[PDB]
Amino acid sequence: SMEQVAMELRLTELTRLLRSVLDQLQDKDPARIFAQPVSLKEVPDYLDHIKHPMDFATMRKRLEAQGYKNLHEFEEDFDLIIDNCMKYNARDTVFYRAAVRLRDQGGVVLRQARREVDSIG
Repeated sequence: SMEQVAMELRLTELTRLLRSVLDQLQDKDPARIFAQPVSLKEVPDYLDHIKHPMDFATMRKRLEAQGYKNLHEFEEDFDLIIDNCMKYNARDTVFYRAAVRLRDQGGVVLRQARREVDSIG
């Protein structure tokens, strides 16, 4: 149908906007602490601690499959990255501190993305 096509074009454009958002967020992680999944070879007990692991590579896979239907879903995954890290790692660690900086700096990027998604429909 023409409606299904139009909806597919909206999803495509959301995907384009979320791809730029993801690039901007990932630049706020220059140390690449959140780039890839925590290694279960190197942290074998991780899943006993963290029930829903997340990282930027895993978000990028979901994004490129047009697996984000709205900004709320994408934000949920970004928040898991931060929140997982702040639970697993202690306050006095490079890891925890990197999450706080990513959260603080990402907030700005996400505040305008919300307006761009409401604005462009």
